[PDB]
Amino acid sequence: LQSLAILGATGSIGDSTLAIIRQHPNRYRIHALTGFSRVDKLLALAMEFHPVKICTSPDNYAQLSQKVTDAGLDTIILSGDEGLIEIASDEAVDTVVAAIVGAAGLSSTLAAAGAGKRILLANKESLVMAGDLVIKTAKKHGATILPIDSEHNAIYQCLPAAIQADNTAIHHTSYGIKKLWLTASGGSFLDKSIKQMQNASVKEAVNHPNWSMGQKISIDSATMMNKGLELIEACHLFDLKEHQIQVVIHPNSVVHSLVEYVDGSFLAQLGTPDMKTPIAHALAYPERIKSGVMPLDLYQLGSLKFLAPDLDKFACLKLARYAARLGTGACIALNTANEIAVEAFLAEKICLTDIAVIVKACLDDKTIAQDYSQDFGDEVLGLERILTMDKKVRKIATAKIKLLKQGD
Amino acid sequence: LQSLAILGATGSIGDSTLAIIRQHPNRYRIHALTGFSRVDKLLALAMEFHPVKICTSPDNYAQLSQKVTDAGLDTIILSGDEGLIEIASDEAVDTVVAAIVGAAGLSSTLAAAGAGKRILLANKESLVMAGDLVIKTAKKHGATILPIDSEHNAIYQCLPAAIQADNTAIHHTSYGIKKLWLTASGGSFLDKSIKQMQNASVKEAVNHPNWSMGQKISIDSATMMNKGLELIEACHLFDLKEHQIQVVIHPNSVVHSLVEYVDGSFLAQLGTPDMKTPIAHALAYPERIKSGVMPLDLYQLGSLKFLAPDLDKFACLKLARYAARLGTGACIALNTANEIAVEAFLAEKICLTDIAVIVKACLDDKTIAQDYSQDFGDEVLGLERILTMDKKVRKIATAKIKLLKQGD
Ligand SMILES: NC(=O)C1=CN([C@@H]2O[C@H](COP(=O)(O)OP(=O)(O)OC[C@H]3O[C@@H](n4cnc5c(N)ncnc54)[C@H](OP(=O)(O)O)[C@@H]3O)[C@@H](O)[C@H]2O)C=CC1
Ligand SMILES: NC(=O)C1=CN([C@@H]2O[C@H](COP(=O)(O)OP(=O)(O)OC[C@H]3O[C@@H](n4cnc5c(N)ncnc54)[C@H](OP(=O)(O)O)[C@@H]3O)[C@@H](O)[C@H]2O)C=CC1
Ligand SMILES: O=CN(O)CCCP(=O)(O)O
Ligand SMILES: O=CN(O)CCCP(=O)(O)O
Ligand SMILES: [Mg+2]
Ligand SMILES: [Mg+2]
Repeated sequence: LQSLAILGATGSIGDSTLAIIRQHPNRYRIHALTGFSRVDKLLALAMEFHPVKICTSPDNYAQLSQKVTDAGLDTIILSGDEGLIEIASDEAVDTVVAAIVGAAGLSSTLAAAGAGKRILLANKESLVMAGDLVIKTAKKHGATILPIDSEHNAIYQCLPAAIQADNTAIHHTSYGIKKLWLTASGGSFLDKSIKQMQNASVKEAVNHPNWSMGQKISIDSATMMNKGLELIEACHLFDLKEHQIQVVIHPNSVVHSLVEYVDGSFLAQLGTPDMKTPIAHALAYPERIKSGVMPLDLYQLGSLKFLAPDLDKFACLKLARYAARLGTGACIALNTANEIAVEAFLAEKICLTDIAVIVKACLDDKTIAQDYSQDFGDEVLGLERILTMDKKVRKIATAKIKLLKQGD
Repeated sequence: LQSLAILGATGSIGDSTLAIIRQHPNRYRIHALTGFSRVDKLLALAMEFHPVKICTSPDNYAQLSQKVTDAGLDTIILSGDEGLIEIASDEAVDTVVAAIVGAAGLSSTLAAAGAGKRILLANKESLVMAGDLVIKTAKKHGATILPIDSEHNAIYQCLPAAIQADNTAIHHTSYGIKKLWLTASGGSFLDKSIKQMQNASVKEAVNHPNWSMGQKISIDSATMMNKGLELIEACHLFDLKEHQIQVVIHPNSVVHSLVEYVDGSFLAQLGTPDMKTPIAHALAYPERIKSGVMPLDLYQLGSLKFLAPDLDKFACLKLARYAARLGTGACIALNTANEIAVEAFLAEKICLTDIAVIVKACLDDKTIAQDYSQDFGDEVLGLERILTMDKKVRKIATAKIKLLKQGD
């Protein structure tokens, strides 16, 4: 039985993954499950699946160990990055589902790559932060990356077999891949003024017309930073530069992305917007399996809309492409500044529209710019340099926010 | 150089094929080209490409041989089925593009199958008439069939590698194919009353909003018999029964068909409606090549509409599925009665809406029904039995038309 370790098991992507597993018992073994703050949920999950290991936050280590023994479970409890890395590199784990949010997922994804694991990547921030190093390390050590991100899974499904195996084949012109097309819902402020976007409450920003997701990706969807990060993710996943990857607004969230070929064929994946489809595809690959989604009814669709991105209004997407052109240092600055600004938005400290301001200022910061030319792709010193650069951006983005609330 | 024989070179599909060839001269050799009534066009094509053989109609044999020698060309002239069969089975021919319209294309397609050729099938009537025999014969003799028909080429592009090679693999549930979805423009009378459909002139029926095609497929598009024939073609091509193949109206002619998988993924081919895309894909397979189409601009699409087929209004599609369920005898009756009724419509003898009447009456005819149980799939006597049954249907459909213009 394919052995599974699920990182970020307590969150949104955690839920859909687990929902597939419950439809397919005796196909997968659950070896490990991780959470951070939701101890009780993690416990509940441990009692249900009886995993060999689980990992929680350092502040919940003791408490969770006590509850686990009180429940009479044989399960090992771990904590912090330490435990994630152990689980990600664990010898008895066949497949790792990387669904931790944000930079926090970086070390363990990198560890699964280092251990030659089959990796199901939801955690898009870890490739924005360290794409060169992640991919290099995977190839070096024989790890496989299947994308879980909906768009990237669509693109992956719509690419030839040879290129799924080896992303570099995309540059052989026989295959005739011309460009990739990323679809974006345009989030909940697509048909709203800039005025209403400033005034947005958190409830308005966090809720999405078509998708039910984690908090952060919800805010990113509203600002369109999500597509920005997806732009960089696609770059590393399919070994392209930003010029080969374009973006179309599509509010229905039915078409999930396209690959354009030289003969004029656009191969696309369509589906009801539900992460169980991409997750199910990646779990069973090369096979397929029922996912438990309510399949798309083509008779009841109506009009699928398409539209050019309004880049004044969704400057995050502008900035993301700008950063993609500058390389990894600027992609770290993009991502981390974004994490800090989103935290500030959710904490009712800035306006939704200030997220773009903060992120520009950090991209255009001289102190940050100085780091834009290091070897973040170095297999021995690269990690240390990404984590250091991350700390610096957190410091400056925070300062930037303080400054903005008065004047610069 | 891949050697090419083009059957139906003077027609619509002929034009697009040839237009690709002119963009790729150092890639294919033109070995043979065929036409029927357009002698001068065929001659013009012979002077341009200098083919080894050409074939025309029996009544133009002499005339065309005279003009060919007067032009100083070394090209052999052939005529009738005789010549088509010679060309289709010619030892120096690598690939055959079957783009003759109607049952007329049957013997030569069957001959290319019998000779183990790579075959690019536009000619959908020959598989409606003799699908069992064609496919059996191809597999027996090692012929390859790539679909040129737009919908089938879309479906083919959206299917896994293993199944492209071997259509039978589709029944292995690992691949998780659930059903196929055929898109239909709904022709030029989609948003018009039944009254206006009766009164339709030939000019109204023959012209199509999105496609420029031969006369017959144009009338079939207007009545939706085209999708009916496409339904049966898909059945034999991808080895399914009609229940696994469904139909959606899509007036924009951008999405050209879909394959639905068990996880909820719909893989689809999108493109501007232009047969150079499917033709180019089939010619270069497994590679790809520029086709000379103006590629789809996603920014300028607007609304892609989808809708259930109105089956009272497009009874041909009802009748086609009915025939598909009854098997080959009834598919011959469907197709041939359709040929005869379309000729009658174009000759200003029946109303557009009478095409469905005629075709039902022939499907429900006792004299025809008696033949619905023969072995039209027999490798030694099957052909004779299809051609005989064809002659009978032509006779009865004609009578049916005479009767209808007075009363039954
Ligand atoms: N539909 C979706 O939700 C989609 C999500 N993604 C991506 O998948 C990833 C997960 O997103 P999503 O599930 O929405 O987010 P959630 O906020 O719902 O889930 C986050 C998960 O990671 C854990 N986590 C949070 N902070 C830390 C930390 N500092 N250290 C270790 N673990 C932590 C959480 O634990 P706890 O909650 O127990 O504190 C939870 O298990 C993201 O990278 C997102 O961009 C991609 C496409 C679609
Ligand atoms: N876009 C399109 O046009 C599409 C076409 N198809 C299919 O492709 C095939 C060709 O259609 P299309 O190109 O539109 O039709 P056309 O009417 O343009 O062309 C028909 C071709 O076959 C020849 N032909 C006609 N009658 C006979 C006969 N009795 N014996 C031998 N040859 C004959 C014609 O020669 P001549 O003209 O010199 O008489 C011509 O070369 C059809 O099977 C159609 O269903 C499928 C999808 C799209
Ligand atoms: O993979 C799924 N998502 O990233 C959710 C997409 C929301 P968006 O279209 O507004 O980026
Ligand atoms: O392959 C191309 N065609 O069959 C032309 C399609 C016209 P329709 O959608 O009305 O059948
Ligand atoms: Mg996504
Ligand atoms: Mg067609």
